[PDB]
Amino acid sequence: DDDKMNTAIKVIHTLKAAGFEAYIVGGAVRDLLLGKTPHDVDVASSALPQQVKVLFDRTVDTGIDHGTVLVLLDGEGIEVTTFRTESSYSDSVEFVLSLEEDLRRRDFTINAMAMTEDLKIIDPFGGKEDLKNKVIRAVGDPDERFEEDALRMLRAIRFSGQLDFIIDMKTLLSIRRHARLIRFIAVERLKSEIDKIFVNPSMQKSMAYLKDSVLTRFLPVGGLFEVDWITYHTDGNPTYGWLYLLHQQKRQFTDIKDYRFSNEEKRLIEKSLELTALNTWDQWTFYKYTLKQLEMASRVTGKKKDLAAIKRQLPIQSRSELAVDGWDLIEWSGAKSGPWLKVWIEKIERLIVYGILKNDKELIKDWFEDEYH
Repeated sequence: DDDKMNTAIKVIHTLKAAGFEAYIVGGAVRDLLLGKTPHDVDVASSALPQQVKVLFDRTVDTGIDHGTVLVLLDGEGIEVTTFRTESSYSDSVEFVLSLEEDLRRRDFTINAMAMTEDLKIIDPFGGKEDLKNKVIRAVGDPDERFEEDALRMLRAIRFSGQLDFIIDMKTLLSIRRHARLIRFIAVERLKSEIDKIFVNPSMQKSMAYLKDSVLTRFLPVGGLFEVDWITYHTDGNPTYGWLYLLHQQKRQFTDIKDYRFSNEEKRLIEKSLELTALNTWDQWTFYKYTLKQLEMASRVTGKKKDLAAIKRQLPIQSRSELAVDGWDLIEWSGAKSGPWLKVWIEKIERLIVYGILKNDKELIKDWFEDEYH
């Protein structure tokens, strides 16, 4: 935020005092020229990774093989990457000696700018003009950029909504010709880009481009993204886009399971879908489902109830508060432990959640001894 750019300027100054070239590069330059505050600030340098580690007290060496060292300084983290090009196999990183060799194989012209310590902008590919005209355009030959990393095709879509830009005609036609190549991309990278689209502004533009680019033809279950997105308003959670997608089509979670959801995200989607299929919600509904599930289900169905208050006013919040357990029932019934205990604990739990039976051991005992015997 208010400290990342300053810290990167310090990093650059330190790299240059050791005789290396260093520049701000990529998204930070784009954001600076748009008048936004960069979320990430990357530095490109002639220094190799181990030479960066010599110059800074605290570094994180995860991306070393790819040329990247994270520098920890003044409470920020600045990625320092040696000049490099990378290529993706259908199943490779090459360090280079000049900045321009690095820049000419980046994805889009607005991401292929560098800025010096003295605020001079190095813009070999017209990023400044494309930024002013709000155009996402591939650097150089779009066919080549997309053959290098087919995920860039979907990233163009994501950028169009993130920035409210159009996609350059030649670039878009190239995506259409190469959309088949999306099949080689790990579904985790695909899901990460789609999650961004779902929470970004102008997502209806992004979704139209997704279909227009032919990507929906070849994405995993890609045709499912061609719903009417007019009613969609993000709540800041990408999961709500996937739920909105399924709800519009009356489809179930299994239809999108190729994207490898976490067990938590899968549960939120399924339990929310179950809620949208329930005709009436009562105290049991608010007791058994989480508030996040009730809220997401209400959002896709357009309701605007005060869900938190209904849940808050139930007699109890969870099984933890129940005043009896299966061992009480074993005592009172004189029967051996078995699956029957779950049936009868739930009977008692329902009577308590509906406020019929008091949550009190002796009163539950009185009720149980009457109903069981």
